[PDB]
Amino acid sequence: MVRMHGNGRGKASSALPYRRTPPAWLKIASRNVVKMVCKSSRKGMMPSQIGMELRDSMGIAQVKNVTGRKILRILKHNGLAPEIPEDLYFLVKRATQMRKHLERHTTDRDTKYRLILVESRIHRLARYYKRVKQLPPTWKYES
Amino acid sequence: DTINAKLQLVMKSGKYVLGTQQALTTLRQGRSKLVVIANNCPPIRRAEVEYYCTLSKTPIHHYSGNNLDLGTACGKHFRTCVLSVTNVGDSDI
Amino acid sequence: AKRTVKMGVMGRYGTRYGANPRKRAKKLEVSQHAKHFCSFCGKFAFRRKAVGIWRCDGCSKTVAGGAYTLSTPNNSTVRSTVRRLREL
RNA sequence: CGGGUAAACGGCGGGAGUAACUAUGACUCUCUUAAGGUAGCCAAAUGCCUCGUCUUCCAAUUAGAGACGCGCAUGAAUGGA
RNA sequence: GGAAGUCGGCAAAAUAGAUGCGUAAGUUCGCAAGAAGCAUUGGCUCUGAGGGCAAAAAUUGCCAACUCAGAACUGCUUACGGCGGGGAAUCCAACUGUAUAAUUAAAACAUAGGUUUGU
RNA sequence: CAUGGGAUAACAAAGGAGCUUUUUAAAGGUUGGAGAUUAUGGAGCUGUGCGACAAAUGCUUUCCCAUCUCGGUGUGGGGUUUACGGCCUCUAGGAAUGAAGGAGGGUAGUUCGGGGGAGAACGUACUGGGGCGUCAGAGGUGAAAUUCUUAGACCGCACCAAGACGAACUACAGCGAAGGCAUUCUUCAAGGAUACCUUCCUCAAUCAAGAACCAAAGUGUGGAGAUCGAAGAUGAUUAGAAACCAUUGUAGUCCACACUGCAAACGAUGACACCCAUGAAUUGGGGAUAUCUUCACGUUUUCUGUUUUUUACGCGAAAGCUUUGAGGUUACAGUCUCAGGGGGGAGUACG
RNA sequence: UGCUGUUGCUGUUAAAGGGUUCGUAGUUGAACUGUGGGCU
RNA sequence: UUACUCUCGCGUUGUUCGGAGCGGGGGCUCAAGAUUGAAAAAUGCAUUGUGAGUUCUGCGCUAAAGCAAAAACCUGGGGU
Ligand SMILES: [K+]
Ligand SMILES: [K+]
Ligand SMILES: [K+]
Ligand SMILES: [K+]
Ligand SMILES: [K+]
Ligand SMILES: [Mg+2]
Ligand SMILES: [Mg+2]
Ligand SMILES: [Mg+2]
Ligand SMILES: [Mg+2]
Ligand SMILES: [Mg+2]
Ligand SMILES: [Mg+2]
Ligand SMILES: [Mg+2]
Ligand SMILES: [Mg+2]
Ligand SMILES: [Mg+2]
Ligand SMILES: [Mg+2]
Ligand SMILES: [Mg+2]
Ligand SMILES: [Mg+2]
Ligand SMILES: [Mg+2]
Ligand SMILES: [Mg+2]
Ligand SMILES: [Mg+2]
Ligand SMILES: [Mg+2]
Ligand SMILES: [Mg+2]
Ligand SMILES: [Mg+2]
Ligand SMILES: [Mg+2]
Ligand SMILES: [Mg+2]
Ligand SMILES: [Mg+2]
Ligand SMILES: [Mg+2]
Ligand SMILES: [Mg+2]
Ligand SMILES: [Mg+2]
Ligand SMILES: [Mg+2]
Ligand SMILES: [Mg+2]
Ligand SMILES: [Mg+2]
Ligand SMILES: [Mg+2]
Ligand SMILES: [Mg+2]
Ligand SMILES: [Mg+2]
Ligand SMILES: [Mg+2]
Ligand SMILES: [Mg+2]
Ligand SMILES: [Mg+2]
Ligand SMILES: [Mg+2]
Ligand SMILES: [Mg+2]
Ligand SMILES: [Mg+2]
Ligand SMILES: [Mg+2]
Ligand code: NA
Ligand code: NA
Ligand code: NA
Ligand SMILES: [Zn+2]
Repeated sequence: MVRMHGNGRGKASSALPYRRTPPAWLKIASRNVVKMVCKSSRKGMMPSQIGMELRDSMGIAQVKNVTGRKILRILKHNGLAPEIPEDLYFLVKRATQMRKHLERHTTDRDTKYRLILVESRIHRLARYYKRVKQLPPTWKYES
Repeated sequence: DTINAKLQLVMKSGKYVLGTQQALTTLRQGRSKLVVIANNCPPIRRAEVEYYCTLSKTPIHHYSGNNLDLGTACGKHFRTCVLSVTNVGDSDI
Repeated sequence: AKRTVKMGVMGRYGTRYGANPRKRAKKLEVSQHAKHFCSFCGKFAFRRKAVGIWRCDGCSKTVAGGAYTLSTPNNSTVRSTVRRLREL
């Protein structure tokens, strides 16, 4: 979004605290936190969205600091991880919508240029996931 | 779209059936919970399906794409004109 | 392997009728023998029978339009104009 | 009477002077038309003089080919290459 | 001996099937191309490959019709019929086609392509 | 070739839920030597019980099934602890470096902007055309002439047609990878910045080969043809003028699809990363705390990202550059890549 | 002859940054598992 | 009929087919043949098995060229 494929140089991001201990006023047991994570997944939420629900309305700043494990690790233990990784899923969805737009507007050359960048990003990402065996070999992206 | 998100939840968690003939069988029984029809449906076939839904008081949704789009939205590689979901699991609708 | 470099279907003409006239006829020749998408049903099964006459293998439906293609570009504009005027 | 139109029929120039050897004239005057043949091509199925001049082909070629061009009388849909 | 004949290679001679290898300039990339050119071919006695139907059946029996390839031996007097000679260039017409029944088949006509006129 | 050392590195593997020990008891399944036959036992194989000790993650667990003031401490005060029940199930399941002022993804203001595509309309102006009036000139230049005009030019008013183009506001301002991009409304897919105690965990930087885009002029096929205008025509000027000036005018200039791949395509300055003095501004987002209107604007101070300007070290042959380097270099080493080697012949010849 | 430059050249104007991006070989690539202790 | 889940399956010499319903089990129907008999031995003259050819038939039905019509007959919708 910033550096690869473009000239952006933005710095906006979050900064985790030095003190990794949950506050005293938080009185939720670790078992119940794990239950809420798995419940939201069956409802259809992605790991990024799950962590924001707990942050916004439950007082849980970091799931790892309460339970000892990350959100995606919890889903893998319960057999709830997505078939393909989340960031690869969103990039494929974006490219599909670009291609559907382009089949009517054949002269939108700016969109055609952006489609080249997104598909290069997909192929780089797929190569990494195949090396660490998060994707099957011979997985291929089809335009 | 919101309808496509729910179809994916049903496709992985619930139970469904594809095709006009099998959907009508579920409507003759009482197992159907929702019927989805593509906009590319023959007018006489659509009128017959809607009549069955009215008699059995089954909610019906008019999909915004054709039978090609409906099949793709279910993860299939073929065309489907009518879809009937007998079991909805972990989904609102 | 590939059997010709430049002229695919015009190879039946040998060396006769000139490069540019062959080239111009090739674009329309390819179009009139391809399978076009059918809005009714959902298949790529529209084939031209005679000039301006198209029949669907799946639908078994007959449509009138286009000498060498199913829909002319001028027809697409006219449909949008008529729909807009009706909605007024 | 006054306008338009050449992928309508058709048409598309002469004289003398001039550069540090000579030759030739980039240059300069002069008479003249509706316009004065542009790009190309040639002794060509179109050149009278003519068996033109040079090269190649042969022991020997009024024949063939490649060049040159003041072209009796080449030349652009009377279509040129 | 080999076009010296003749206006002019007219007429005649010449090439020749099939199979393997090989094939230039030029080009509208389709061709040119059977370009050019080299080699083999008989008879006889054998060997291998290519199938159908029934009961690690990766096994057993029965059976039909032809083709191709390889080897040994043994011959030629090069021996029915039928069957392209080839190459380097110039002029004209783009090409298939038409056409003076009874002296002219062409560079003539037509053609696709291009332009103009009337409505 | 042998061998000692382990700081800096390289190769390979993995992608983290494909992840107890011991002690007793019981049950079955070498005979003198050489050649045969058999049996008793070791050892190990399972399934029973037994004793003893651990465990890096609590089985006096979890889960739903239900049914009903004192004491110790520090200096008379401070701070520390203290002053519905029962039941039946189920039960590999908490032990994993951290989240780069490196990359990717998410959510939000339904954010920001002459960014891109599509469709409807709007605005004056140039040209032309009729409708209403008028009458002798109008146009053009340094001065004139080609040119138009009593068959009514030029000029005046309201209109009609068609094709281009969006003045003033417009700025050392914004958006875009570059080429480029200014009227309004509706519509489609994008892009960057900011905010975050969201997710992930090395996925990165730069490049032969290969691919996509690329002003104007030019090419092909369809449209269109108002304005301007290569070629050409006609007036002038001039010794001459094929030119500069004037009146015209073909191809073009505009649109769709397909080619071409060149520019003083320039900041004449390759990409990524670090450090670096000062003062006023400016565009977008956010945080903290006197002005106007009825939520917007604006004040003061911080902050991240953008295009710049003025007056430091240092550098340079100089002109000049300077947080935006051409600085941090003979005190010569962060990483990758492109090009040059006196002037011509020449970006020519051949392939 | 530091006018072939690994040591060790130049590329704003002297000769010389590719029109702009994507991208495969290739070259290059962030931190972390580690202070031994006691005696005269 | 979770048949196409993540290389889906059936089929031709051949240019393709399927949730608008593939493949498998069981059936209905059409076309062309085969077999059993009557005719027919009472006739004719004095035998039943494979390969090659052969347009009836089946494989359902180039083009800016897309392949005559009517009589006669057949079936149905209504009504009686
Ligand atoms: K990170
Ligand atoms: K007027
Ligand atoms: K008037
Ligand atoms: K602000
Ligand atoms: K600000
Ligand atoms: Mg001439
Ligand atoms: Mg001549
Ligand atoms: Mg001779
Ligand atoms: Mg000659
Ligand atoms: Mg002419
Ligand atoms: Mg002539
Ligand atoms: Mg001889
Ligand atoms: Mg003689
Ligand atoms: Mg002869
Ligand atoms: Mg060749
Ligand atoms: Mg031969
Ligand atoms: Mg030849
Ligand atoms: Mg001819
Ligand atoms: Mg013929
Ligand atoms: Mg002929
Ligand atoms: Mg005759
Ligand atoms: Mg002719
Ligand atoms: Mg022609
Ligand atoms: Mg005047
Ligand atoms: Mg404006
Ligand atoms: Mg242009
Ligand atoms: Mg054009
Ligand atoms: Mg044109
Ligand atoms: Mg003009
Ligand atoms: Mg002019
Ligand atoms: Mg003059
Ligand atoms: Mg510049
Ligand atoms: Mg440059
Ligand atoms: Mg901004
Ligand atoms: Mg400054
Ligand atoms: Mg150095
Ligand atoms: Mg030295
Ligand atoms: Mg030097
Ligand atoms: Mg220079
Ligand atoms: Mg540059
Ligand atoms: Mg390191
Ligand atoms: Mg299937
Ligand atoms: Na003609
Ligand atoms: Na006017
Ligand atoms: Na014009
Ligand atoms: Zn159809």
